Amino acid sequence: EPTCNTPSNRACWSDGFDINTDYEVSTPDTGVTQSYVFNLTEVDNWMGPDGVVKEKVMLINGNIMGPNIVANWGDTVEVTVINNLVTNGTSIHWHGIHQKDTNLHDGANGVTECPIPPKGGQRTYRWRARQYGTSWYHSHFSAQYGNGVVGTIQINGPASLPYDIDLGVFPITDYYYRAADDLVHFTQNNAPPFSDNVLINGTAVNPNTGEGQYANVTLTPGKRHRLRILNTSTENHFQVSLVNHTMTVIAADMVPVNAMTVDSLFLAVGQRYDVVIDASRAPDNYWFNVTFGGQAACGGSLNPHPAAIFHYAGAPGGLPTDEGTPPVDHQCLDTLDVRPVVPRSVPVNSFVKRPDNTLPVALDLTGTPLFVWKVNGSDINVDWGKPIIDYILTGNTSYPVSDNIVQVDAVDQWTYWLIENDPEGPFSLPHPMHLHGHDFLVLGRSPDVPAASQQRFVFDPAVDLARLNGDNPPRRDTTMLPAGGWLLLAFRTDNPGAWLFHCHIAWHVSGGLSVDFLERPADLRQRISQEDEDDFNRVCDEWRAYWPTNPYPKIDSGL
Amino acid sequence: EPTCNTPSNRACWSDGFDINTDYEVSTPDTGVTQSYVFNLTEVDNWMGPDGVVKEKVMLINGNIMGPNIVANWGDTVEVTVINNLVTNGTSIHWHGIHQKDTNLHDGANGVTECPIPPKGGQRTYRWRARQYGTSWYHSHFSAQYGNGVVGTIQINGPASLPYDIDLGVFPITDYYYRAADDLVHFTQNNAPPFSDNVLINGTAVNPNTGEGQYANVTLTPGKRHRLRILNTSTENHFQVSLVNHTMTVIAADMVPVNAMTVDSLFLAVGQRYDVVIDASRAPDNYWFNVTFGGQAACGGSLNPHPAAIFHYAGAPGGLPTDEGTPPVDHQCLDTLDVRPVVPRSVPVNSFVKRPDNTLPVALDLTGTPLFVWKVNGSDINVDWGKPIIDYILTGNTSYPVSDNIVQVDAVDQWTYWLIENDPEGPFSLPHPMHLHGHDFLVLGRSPDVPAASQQRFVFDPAVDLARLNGDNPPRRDTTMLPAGGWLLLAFRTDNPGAWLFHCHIAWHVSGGLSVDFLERPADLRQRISQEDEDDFNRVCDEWRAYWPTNPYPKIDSGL
Ligand SMILES: *[C@@H]1O[C@H](CO)[C@@H](O[C@@H]2O[C@H](CO)[C@@H](O)[C@H](O)[C@H]2NC(C)=O)[C@H](O)[C@H]1NC(C)=O
Ligand SMILES: *[C@@H]1O[C@H](CO)[C@@H](O[C@@H]2O[C@H](CO)[C@@H](O)[C@H](O)[C@H]2NC(C)=O)[C@H](O)[C@H]1NC(C)=O
Ligand SMILES: *[C@@H]1O[C@H](CO)[C@@H](O[C@@H]2O[C@H](CO)[C@@H](O)[C@H](O)[C@H]2NC(C)=O)[C@H](O)[C@H]1NC(C)=O
Ligand SMILES: *[C@@H]1O[C@H](CO)[C@@H](O[C@@H]2O[C@H](CO)[C@@H](O)[C@H](O)[C@H]2NC(C)=O)[C@H](O)[C@H]1NC(C)=O
Ligand SMILES: *[C@@H]1O[C@H](CO)[C@@H](O)[C@H](O)[C@H]1NC(C)=O
Ligand SMILES: *[C@@H]1O[C@H](CO)[C@@H](O)[C@H](O)[C@H]1NC(C)=O
Ligand SMILES: *[C@@H]1O[C@H](CO)[C@@H](O)[C@H](O)[C@H]1NC(C)=O
Ligand SMILES: *[C@@H]1O[C@H](CO)[C@@H](O)[C@H](O)[C@H]1NC(C)=O
Ligand SMILES: *[C@@H]1O[C@H](CO)[C@@H](O)[C@H](O)[C@H]1NC(C)=O
Ligand SMILES: *[C@@H]1O[C@H](CO)[C@@H](O)[C@H](O)[C@H]1NC(C)=O
Ligand SMILES: *[C@@H]1O[C@H](CO)[C@@H](O)[C@H](O)[C@H]1NC(C)=O
Ligand SMILES: COc1cc(O)cc(OC)c1O
Ligand SMILES: COc1cc(O)cc(OC)c1O
Ligand SMILES: [Cl-]
Ligand SMILES: [Cl-]
Ligand SMILES: [Cu+2]
Ligand SMILES: [Cu+2]
Ligand SMILES: [Cu+2]
Ligand SMILES: [Cu+2]
Ligand SMILES: [Cu+2]
Ligand SMILES: [Cu+2]
Ligand SMILES: [Cu+2]
Ligand SMILES: [Cu+2]
Repeated sequence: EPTCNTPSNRACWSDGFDINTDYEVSTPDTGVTQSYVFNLTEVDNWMGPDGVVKEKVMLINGNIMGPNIVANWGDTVEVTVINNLVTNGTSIHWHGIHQKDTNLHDGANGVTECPIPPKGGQRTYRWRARQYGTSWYHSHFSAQYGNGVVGTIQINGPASLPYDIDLGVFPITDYYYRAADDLVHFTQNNAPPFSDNVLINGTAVNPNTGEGQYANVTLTPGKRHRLRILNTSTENHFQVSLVNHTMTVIAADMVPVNAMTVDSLFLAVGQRYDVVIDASRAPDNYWFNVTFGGQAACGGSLNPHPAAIFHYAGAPGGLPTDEGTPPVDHQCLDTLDVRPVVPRSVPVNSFVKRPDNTLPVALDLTGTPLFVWKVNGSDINVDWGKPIIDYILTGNTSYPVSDNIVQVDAVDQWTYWLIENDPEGPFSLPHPMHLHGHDFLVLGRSPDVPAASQQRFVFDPAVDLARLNGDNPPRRDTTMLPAGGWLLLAFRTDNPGAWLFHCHIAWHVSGGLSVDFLERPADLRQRISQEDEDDFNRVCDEWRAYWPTNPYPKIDSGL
Repeated sequence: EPTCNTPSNRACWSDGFDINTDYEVSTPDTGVTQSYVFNLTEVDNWMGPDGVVKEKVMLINGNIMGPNIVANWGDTVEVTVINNLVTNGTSIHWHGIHQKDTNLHDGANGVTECPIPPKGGQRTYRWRARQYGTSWYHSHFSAQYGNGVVGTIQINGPASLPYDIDLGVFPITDYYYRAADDLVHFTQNNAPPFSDNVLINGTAVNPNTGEGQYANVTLTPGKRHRLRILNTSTENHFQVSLVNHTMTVIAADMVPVNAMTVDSLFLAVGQRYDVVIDASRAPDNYWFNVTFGGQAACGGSLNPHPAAIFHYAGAPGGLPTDEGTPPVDHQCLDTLDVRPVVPRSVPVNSFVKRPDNTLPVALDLTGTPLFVWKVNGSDINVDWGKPIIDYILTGNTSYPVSDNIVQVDAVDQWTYWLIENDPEGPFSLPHPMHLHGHDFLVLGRSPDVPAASQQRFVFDPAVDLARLNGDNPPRRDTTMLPAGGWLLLAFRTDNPGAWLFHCHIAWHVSGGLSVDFLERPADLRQRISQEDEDDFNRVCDEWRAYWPTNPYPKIDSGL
C-alpha cells in the first residue's frame, strides 16, 4: 500500500520506500496477498478477435489472456493453477519475477517442477513482489503460451516521472491461425512464418475481411499517461510509435530508468517498456503503429499495418487520417541508451574469453530435424518427469548433457557471460536472450549493423574492452544477441536455484536454444522448504503417473 | 549506319528501319564488321578503385572491364578472345544477344563450346547485331566473371523518345574483395555476403577510408540525356534513383518499350534499363543512389550508400548536398508495367500445368555441400570436355541427367513455362531468371508480397488465368521469380539451339540453378556450318588435352 505516491509525486511510495530505494535489497512489508486461480481449458474451432476461427486454443478462465494481476510492491501473489486441458502438461512462468529464494515457484517445467497434469491437476504458486513495474506470465510447457496460456503482471510502485493516469497494461502479440504444436513441427524444418496478425491489447482488424476492431485508447487531453506496453509474441519483434507524439520511457522490463523521450521503440519478445505520453497535441485520433525493421530478421506480419487508435477525449470518432511517418529501422536491436534509476557498476577492463565464461550458439543443420539450436554444443532437452529440482533434492549431481547445466558456485559474486552468435555458421539470426531468476547488465555487444548483413564478429579485447559499459549499463531481463555476433552479459549470483537462460523465440528454445544456470546448488537444497519440497513430489508423482497414458510424444526440448 | 536518326526524331533510323520495325524479323544490311580482341590475364595483389587490394583478378586487356563494344543495328561484331590466364578456361557469353542461328557463338561452356584453354588459348566469336540497345558480355566459366571477365555492349539504333545526348553506358556491380572461386566455395555452405562495395561506371568511394572517387556524369543543362544503366553483378540486385529527378524508361534489356516515367527503378543481376533524364532542374550536383529493398532477400552491400554525382555543366564542384528520400521498396521485383514498342500477343485465356511445362526449382540441403540448387529433381552440371554440341554433332542423343536437357522440338511455336520457386521447401529467395537465345514474354507471376514474408503460392487456374497478360507483356531476357512463388513466361521456338535457362546469381547457377533448352535439335545440326563445326572441335581438342594438366578441381556446375 502507498501513502505519498500521487499524480504530482510518483517517485515517493511509502515511508522509507521510493524510486531511489534499492528494490533488490529492500522490500515493503504490506502483509497483503493477492490471490488468483488459473483454470485452463482447450477450445476447438474458436472464433478469434479478427473473425478467423482457429483449430484449437488453450485458454485461462475462457478469455484470450489470463487475469491481469495487480499487487503493490511488498505484497505476495498466490495463484492456484488448475489444468483442465485434455492432454497437456502446464507450468506458469512469471517473467520478470526474480523468484528471490523461491526458485520452486518459477514454472520452468523440467527445471524447477514437473508440469501439473491435464484433466484437473492443480498447484499453488506463491511469490513476493520485490520488484514493481510491468511483466507477465505464460506456459513454459514447450510452446503452449502460443495457444493462449498467458497474461500480464502490474505490481504498482514508484515511477521515475510524475504522471496523471496509468492506462494499465497494453500487451502486444504476434497472432497465428495454426496452433502452437503445428507451428513447432513446422519450424523444425522450415523458416518461421510471418504472424497472421498482431493483436494489440487483445484485438486487431483482419486486413482481408475487415472484421474485428482496433485497440481504442482514450487520452484525457493535456494529461500525461503511463501506458505499459509489452511484447508477448512467440516470435515477432516489434517496433512501435504514436503518430505525432513522443513516448518517454520510464522503465524497461521491470527496472525503472531515467526519463528517456523517443519517437519509437523496439521491443523484443518478452521485453516491456513503460512510458508516459503527454496528450498535448491537437484533439484528434492518432494511429498507434506497430512496424518492423532489421530486414525481417526478427519477424513480421501478413497484416501490413497492425495498428491501434488513440483518441482524445472530446474529439470526433472514427479513424485517424494522418498515416504518419515510418520510424527509424531499429534493426532487431534494443536500445542500450536506458540508464537504471538505481545504479550498478562493475569493472569492464580485466576481461578474458575462456570456455567457462562463454556460451557459443550454433544452428546445427546436419541432423534431424533440419533446424536444431545448440548452446555450447548441445540442444537443450529437459526431463519433464525429473526436473533438475529432484536431482538437487535426491542429491544426484550427474546432470544429463541434455540439461545444459552451467554451474555457478560463487556466492553473491558478479559473473560475466559471453554469448556467441554462430559467428561460424551458414547464417546467424537475431535472438531475444532472456534470463530467469535475475536481471543482467548489458555490458556490451558487437557493432550495430543491419541485421541481415551476414557480417560476423568475434569478441576481441584489444578493440572490444573499449566498447564495454560498466557504469550504470542497461539492466533488464531480456536483450538482443546480434545477428552473427556477440553479447557480453553480467549477473550477481544473489539467488540460489536452477535458472534458465534462453532465447525467447518460442520456435528457438523449442529447438534447443537454452542453458540452465545451476546457481549455487548446495545453498539451494537448504533454502527449499518442506512445503515446496513436498508439493514438488506430489505434482511430480502425479505427472509421472499421468505421462505414459498420454497419446502424443514430446517432440522438442520441453520448453 | 543511320541516315535519319537525329535528336529531334530518334524513332527513325534509315531507309526502311525505324522504331516500329520488328528487329526480330528484319535487320539492316550494312556490310560493316566491328572487330575486337579480349586478351584475358591473371593479376595478383591488384589495387582496386576503392583503394583496396584484391588477392586476384581476371581482366580483359588489363582493365577493370573489357572493351565497351559499340556498333550499329545490322553490323557484325567479331571478337577474338585470347585466354592468357594461368589455370582457367574461359568462354565469353554475349548476354541479351539472341545469336540467331549462331548458337555455337553464345559462349556457354559445357553447352555451346568447350572452354578456351588457358596460357594463350584462342577463339573468335562472330554474331550479327539483329537487336539494338544495351546489354553486356561476361564469362560463363563457372563464376569467373566475378573476377573481372566482364564488359558491356551498345548496338546503336532508333529509340522510343527523342534525346539530345547519349551518355552511353553506366554499368552497376556488386564488388567483393574476395575472389570468385573462394566466394563460390563459401556460398556452398553459407549465406552469400553483402558486397564490400558497389562500383558505378567502374568506381566507388570506400566508405571506411574515403579513398577512390565517385562516378561523375556531366549534364548539359536543359538537355535530354540517355543513360544506359546496367546491372552487371554476380548477386546484388539494385534499386536506383536520381535525387530531385525522374527517369523515363525507353528500353528494358534489349527491348525498347513505350516511354514510362518513374521515380526509381529495380535492376536484377543481368537487367538493363535505358532511360531519359531531362536536366531541367536547378544547376547543381545530385546524388545518383543505389539503394536496396526486399529485405535483403536479393542483395546488400556494406557500403551503406553507394552513390554517383550527376553534375550540371556550369554549376560548381564538390559533393551533392541534398541527400534526398529513399525510393520505394521494390521487394526484389522487376516492374511488369513495361510495354514493348513492337508488340506480341499470345493467348492467356487457357493454361494447364504438366510435367512437361513445369520447372520446379528446389534448394536441397540434404547433401554435400549444404547449398545445392535443383531444377526438376536435378542440379545442373555440364562437362567442359563434352558440350551438348558435341552430342548434336556426334548424333549422340543420350544426354546425361546433369545437363538438365529440355527438348523443345516444335518449329517456330510459342511454348509456356511455369517456373516454381520451391513452394514446399524450407525457405525461398528471389531469383533472376535469365533465358539464353531469346527474349521471353512475362505472362505473369505469383502475386507481389514482401520478399521475406515466407508466403508460398502454387499456380491456380481458378484464380490465376485472370492475372496473366497476353496483350503486349514485358518482353526481356531477365525477370524475377518470386520468393516461395511462381513465374509464367513464353518464347517462340524461332532459334534451333542449346540455350541455358538459369538464375543469374553466380552462386546459384554455380550451385545448380539452370536448365538447358535443346531447342529444335534436328534443325540445329543442319545449320552448324563447316567452319563452326571444325572450330568447335579444335578448341575442344585443346581443352580436352589441357584439362588433365589442370592443377585445380572443377568444384561447381561448370557454369
Ligand atoms: C498438447 O496439446 C495438443 C493437443 O491437441 C497436441 O498437439 C497435437 O499433436 C498431435 C500429436 O502429435 C498432432 O497430430 C496434432 O496435429 C496436434 N494438434 C494441434 C491442434 O496442435 C500436442 O501433441 C500436445 N503435447 C503433449 C505431449 O501433450
Ligand atoms: C498506422 O496504421 C494505419 C491504419 O492501419 C496505417 O494506415 C494505412 O496506410 C496504408 C499505407 O499507405 C493505407 O493504404 C491504408 O489505407 C491505411 N489504413 C488506414 C485505415 O488509414 C498507417 O499507415 C500506419 N502508419 C505507419 C507509419 O505505418
Ligand atoms: C580458376 O582460377 C583460379 C586461379 O587461382 C583457381 O582458384 C583457386 O582454386 C584453388 C583450388 O581450389 C584454391 O586453392 C585457390 O585459393 C583459388 N584461388 C582463388 C583466388 O580463387 C580455380 O581453381 C581455377 N579453376 C579451374 C577450374 O581451373
Ligand atoms: C544517396 O547517396 C549519398 C551518397 O553517399 C547518401 O548520402 C549521405 O552521404 C553523405 C555524404 O554526403 C553522408 O553524410 C550521409 O551519412 C549519407 N546520407 C544519409 C545519412 O542518409 C544518401 O543518403 C543517399 N540518399 C538517398 C537518396 O536515399
Ligand atoms: C474450470 O472451469 C470450468 C468451466 O469450463 C468449470 O466447470 C470448473 O469447475 C473449473 N475448474 C475449477 C476447479 O475451478
Ligand atoms: C474510442 O473510444 C472513445 C471513448 O469512449 C470514443 O470517443 C471513440 O468513438 C472510439 N473511437 C474509435 C477508435 O473507433
Ligand atoms: C562448454 O563446454 C566445454 C567443453 O566441453 C566446457 O569445458 C566449457 O566450460 C563449457 N562452457 C560453458 C559456458 O558452459
Ligand atoms: C596479351 O597481353 C599481353 C600483356 O598482357 C601482351 O604481351 C600480349 O602480347 C597480348 N597477347 C596477345 C596474343 O594479344
Ligand atoms: C564511363 O566511364 C568512362 C571512362 O571509361 C567515361 O568516359 C564516361 O563518360 C563514363 N560514363 C558516364 C555516364 O559518366
Ligand atoms: C565532376 O565533373 C564536372 C565536369 O567536369 C566538374 O564540374 C565537377 O567538379 C566534378 N566533380 C567532382 C566531385 O569530381
Ligand atoms: C520434369 O521431370 C520429369 C521426369 O520426371 C519429366 O516428365 C518432365 O518433362 C520434366 N519437366 C520439364 C519441363 O523438364
Ligand atoms: C527470421 O527467422 C528465421 C529465418 C530462417 O531462415 C530460419 C530460422 O530458423 C531455423 C528463423 O528463425
Ligand atoms: C539472401 O540470399 C540468401 C540467403 C540465405 O540465407 C541463404 C542463401 O543461399 C544461397 C541465399 O542466397
Ligand atoms: Cl525471469
Ligand atoms: Cl542472352
Ligand atoms: Cu517469458
Ligand atoms: Cu522468464
Ligand atoms: Cu532465437
Ligand atoms: Cu523461460
Ligand atoms: Cu549474363
Ligand atoms: Cu545470357
Ligand atoms: Cu538464384
Ligand atoms: Cu547464362
